[PDB]
Amino acid sequence: SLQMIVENVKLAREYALLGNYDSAMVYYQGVLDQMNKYLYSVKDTHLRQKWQQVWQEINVEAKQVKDIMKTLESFKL
Amino acid sequence: IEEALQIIHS
Amino acid sequence: LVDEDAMSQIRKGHDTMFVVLTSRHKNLDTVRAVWTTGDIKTSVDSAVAINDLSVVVDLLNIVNQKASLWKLDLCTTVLPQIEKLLQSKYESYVQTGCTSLKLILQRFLPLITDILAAPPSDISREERLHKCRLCFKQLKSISGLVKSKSGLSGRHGSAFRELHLLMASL
Repeated sequence: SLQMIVENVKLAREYALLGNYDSAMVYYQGVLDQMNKYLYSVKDTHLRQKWQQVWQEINVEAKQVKDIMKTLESFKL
Repeated sequence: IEEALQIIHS
Repeated sequence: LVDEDAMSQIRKGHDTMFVVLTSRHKNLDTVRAVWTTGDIKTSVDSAVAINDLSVVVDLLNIVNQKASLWKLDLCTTVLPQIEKLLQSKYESYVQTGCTSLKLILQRFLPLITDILAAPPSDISREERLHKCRLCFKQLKSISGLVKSKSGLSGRHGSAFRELHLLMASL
């Protein structure tokens, strides 16, 4: 469901904006997996390239969340 | 974060 | 839903997310560069100077996990931030603010009360006394906000009911 993919991107981003990085990463990794699975059901080469571009942009955001979590984890108590 | 949230919401 | 439309909807917010997240990452790295458990106030101060409440929230979610690291001087820095958080429209900000305020109250309210009650008697001690007076002023102001929200849960419990009870002496 493309609508489901759009919804999960939105939730990943809201959770990241709110500082709930654990949940953000669930939705980011879930929707990256959803998109990748969908991507390869697409037969038109350029449409697949366009979805791969989107996947790469989401991956950039998710990698930023991962970096933020690594920094926060580095605050030892 | 409000502005960003409204951007994402739209 | 058509592929082009779905891609368009997703991509609209990408630059926003990249800017916000890279800015938060940088700011948190700045806070981290002055981190030491020996004096967590230094990082809290840097967060307050950066003037981004989201960075304060992330830092409080960390230091709220070990109350032993908190010192009296840190209270007069954190209480103004708590005041902002308790008025946030984001539930999770309010909750971080509540967690910090409960920490302060349980760790420091008896000591603040004792110092302020003491018979009059030392620069360090006098600085501490003025810190205690400021904490009391800040706590008294926060208590009114807390009292205005303690009834929102009705018959049920809530973090604001707890705080109102913890603040009963004020």
